[PDB]
Formats: sequence, structure tokens, C-alpha cells
Amino acid sequence: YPVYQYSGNTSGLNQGRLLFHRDTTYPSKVEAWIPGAKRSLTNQNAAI
Amino acid sequence: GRASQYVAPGTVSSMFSPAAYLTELYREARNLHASDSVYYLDTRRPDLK
Repeated sequence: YPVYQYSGNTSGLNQGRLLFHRDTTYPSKVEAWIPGAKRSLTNQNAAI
Repeated sequence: GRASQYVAPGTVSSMFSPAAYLTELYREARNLHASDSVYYLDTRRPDLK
């Protein structure tokens, strides 16, 4: 369940954060592939 | 990862299993007699441990 948080607007962030909720109980990582940008963010060793 | 690992309703890995029961019984029972006593549990049944 992703939400993108913008830098600024009272919360300066270093380049912004892609927030997400996940249901899995496994200690994995989450890839967020963005095909048009040909960019992908990854949360390595993401929290449950 | 204990809180992510749920077990079958009757398996050796379960806390409510007879293995778990055995584990508790031994852990406590073993100290009922002195280690140098002829009646010491481990002496009587070393295969148990």
C-alpha cells in the first residue's frame, strides 16, 4: 500500500520517501519498479 | 523470527507439544536430587539427556 511523501511542505526530506505498508511476515525487501522512468527504488531488508 | 513461525495444531515444534512438556519436566525435575546422588536423574538415565 504505497504513498509518496514529498520533500518540504514543512517536512524537509532528502529527496522524498516512498512510504509503504506490507502484509507479509517475511524479512524481505521491497522493490518498487517504475517502468516509464526505468527507475526502481528498493527498500533493502525492509521492516515488517 | 519466532513470532512469524506458527505451527501445526500438533507438531513436535509446538510449545504445547509433548516435546515441550518433556522439556519443561526435565528442566525442572533434573534438579530434584544432588548430582552426586545415586538417585540423580541423569545418572539413572543418561540417555534421557
